[PDB]
Amino acid sequence: KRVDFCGKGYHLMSFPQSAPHGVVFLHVTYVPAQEKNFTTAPAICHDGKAHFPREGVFVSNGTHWFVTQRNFYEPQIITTDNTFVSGNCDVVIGIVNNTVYDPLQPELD
Amino acid sequence: IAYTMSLGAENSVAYSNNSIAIPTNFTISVTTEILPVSMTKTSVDCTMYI
Amino acid sequence: CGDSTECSNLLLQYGSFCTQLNRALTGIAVEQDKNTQEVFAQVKQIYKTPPIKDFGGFNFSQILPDPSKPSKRSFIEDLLFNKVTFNGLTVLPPLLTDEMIAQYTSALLAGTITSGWTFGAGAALQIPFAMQMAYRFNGIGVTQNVLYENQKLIANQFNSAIGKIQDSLSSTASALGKLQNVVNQNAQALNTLVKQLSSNFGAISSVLNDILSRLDPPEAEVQIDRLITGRLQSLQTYVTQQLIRAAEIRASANLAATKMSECVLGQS
Amino acid sequence: STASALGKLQNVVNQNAQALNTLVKQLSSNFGAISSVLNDILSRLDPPE
Ligand SMILES: *[C@@H]1O[C@H](CO)[C@@H](O[C@@H]2O[C@H](CO)[C@@H](O)[C@H](O)[C@H]2NC(C)=O)[C@H](O)[C@H]1NC(C)=O
Ligand SMILES: *[C@@H]1O[C@H](CO)[C@@H](O[C@@H]2O[C@H](CO)[C@@H](O)[C@H](O)[C@H]2NC(C)=O)[C@H](O)[C@H]1NC(C)=O
Ligand SMILES: *[C@@H]1O[C@H](CO)[C@@H](O[C@@H]2O[C@H](CO)[C@@H](O)[C@H](O)[C@H]2NC(C)=O)[C@H](O)[C@H]1NC(C)=O
Ligand SMILES: *[C@@H]1O[C@H](CO)[C@@H](O[C@@H]2O[C@H](CO)[C@@H](O)[C@H](O)[C@H]2NC(C)=O)[C@H](O)[C@H]1NC(C)=O
Ligand SMILES: *[C@@H]1O[C@H](CO)[C@@H](O[C@@H]2O[C@H](CO)[C@@H](O)[C@H](O)[C@H]2NC(C)=O)[C@H](O)[C@H]1NC(C)=O
Ligand SMILES: *[C@@H]1O[C@H](CO)[C@@H](O[C@@H]2O[C@H](CO)[C@@H](O)[C@H](O)[C@H]2NC(C)=O)[C@H](O)[C@H]1NC(C)=O
Repeated sequence: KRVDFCGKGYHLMSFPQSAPHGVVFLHVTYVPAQEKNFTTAPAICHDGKAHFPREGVFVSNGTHWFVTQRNFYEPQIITTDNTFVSGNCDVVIGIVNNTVYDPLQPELD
Repeated sequence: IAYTMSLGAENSVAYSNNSIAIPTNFTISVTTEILPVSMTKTSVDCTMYI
Repeated sequence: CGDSTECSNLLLQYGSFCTQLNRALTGIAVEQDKNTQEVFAQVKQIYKTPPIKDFGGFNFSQILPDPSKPSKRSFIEDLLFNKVTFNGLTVLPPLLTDEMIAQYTSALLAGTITSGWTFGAGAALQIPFAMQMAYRFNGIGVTQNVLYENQKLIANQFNSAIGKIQDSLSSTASALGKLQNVVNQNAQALNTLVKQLSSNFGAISSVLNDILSRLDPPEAEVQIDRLITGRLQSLQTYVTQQLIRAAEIRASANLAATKMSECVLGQS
Repeated sequence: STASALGKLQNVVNQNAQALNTLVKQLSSNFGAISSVLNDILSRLDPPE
């Protein structure tokens, strides 16, 4: 996990090879590419409560909001399962309005 | 030709307080590293050399 | 020899001796250049900070380079620079001038402010600073809620700390002990080597020309030989000391490079 | 295809070989004496000189 120790990027594994008076390592590393701009926001206000992502980050493609993992674009609908609540939307700098869908209420019908 | 060494390229990453960039694809790269571990064992005798 | 034909002719019989010394010293110089280039050159590009700076309340004016000053250095760099102060010996300039080193440092700092640790692996990816700090708290085991609720207090503490460190560095002396120590050691070694040039080593005089124009050759040559062996011994001693000190410096430089690669381009 | 990718190992070998070469070459210096061969000195002169 120590950055740039063996490899250049995110380390996956390595292979050793002999050499007349030494050793040769082959490092296999993971390197991301094909970026894309997005608009973000630290937290989501809803019903007067603030929601934060359990693991991921909020993004918007222009009209809707999703949560993604930080290393690979894969949007998902914001739900009360991948977010947690603490406080009220009054002291965070940058919070934006939206609605958080939850499964139990539509299930109950 | 003698010139002034160039440190590298030039860019200015677009910073703004509500904009991020997220990768959408990946690559796997294999690199090599080389390290010496030993040298030849030699031996010298005084009275023969001198 | 000090420009004496007789000395050169006498010295010719000692075989290839100073080629060894020159090879060793060239190796030392190459090692120094490699050390600097390895420690600092670790980015493929040269980033630049945006003209408008609103990093969620943090303030890096003390550290960012100042275009007003001719050297494009910063406040702390200026403080550090200001605080710290022949017979064939030659000093060669380093390959990298100070401006390029300052430019590397500025590029590294701009990259780590704007992109976080992403630029260490691939292309730099922008990210608002507050969210980067939230990531970094989440790293050490504290929920990101805390930073978003105490951003103002955290920024104030950071600014106060940076001001305090600036003042402490400006006022308190004897903080840069190691660098001054290295400089003093090198200067003292050169000084004693050049001082050693004024000893008889059991000869009738310490100046070559007088020995030449006092005696006949068959008697002067003995004194010449004594001078030769004494000076050669002193030169060997100097070279060996330089080799030891260079090895130690290389170890220190390797440690510095590792620290900079691990504690700057990523959280540790 | 590309060569010169193993500079470190070759550097080590070259340094060792060159050190041995200069050491063995040093055996041919008069060092201020009258000859660089011991057997010649033994054959020509007498011990007291
Ligand atoms: C942002 O993403 C949303 C979610 O996919 C997009 O909304 C969909 O757009 C497609 C385009 O044909 C429609 O077929 C879907 O019906 C839309 N979803 C819903 C729930 O109606 C939206 O268009 C995207 N916006 C941009 C600018 O890319
Ligand atoms: C991010 O930066 C933008 C512009 O640098 C800030 O936008 C300003 O927000 C205030 C507060 O509502 C407005 O009064 C200003 O008019 C806005 N500027 C402009 C040019 O319209 C924004 O506040 C910053 N912080 C965020 C978005 O969290
Ligand atoms: C998010 O929605 C809430 C309510 O739906 C908005 O709160 C209102 O803001 C206006 C403008 O300041 C006030 O006049 C109302 O009294 C507020 N209502 C309540 C219930 O607090 C809030 O402004 C919205 N967020 C944004 C960024 O506009
Ligand atoms: C993301 O948005 C920016 C701004 O809308 C796009 O424009 C780039 O902005 C930077 C800094 O202002 C310039 O250095 C680039 O030259 C701009 N791009 C072009 C094509 O001129 C940017 O292209 C968008 N995409 C990415 C991946 O950053
Ligand atoms: C990620 O990148 C790889 C290559 O870097 C893409 O794979 C190529 O895809 C194109 C179009 O489908 C093919 O013509 C090439 O032959 C593929 N290359 C290889 C080596 O297989 C891949 O498509 C990219 N990811 C996505 C989601 O498009
Ligand atoms: C960041 O901190 C510096 C402190 O060095 C601020 O610069 C000072 O600003 C005050 C207010 O105008 C001046 O009275 C001082 O003379 C400034 N000091 C120096 C050394 O120039 C700077 O303003 C802060 N950043 C921001 C954005 O306010």
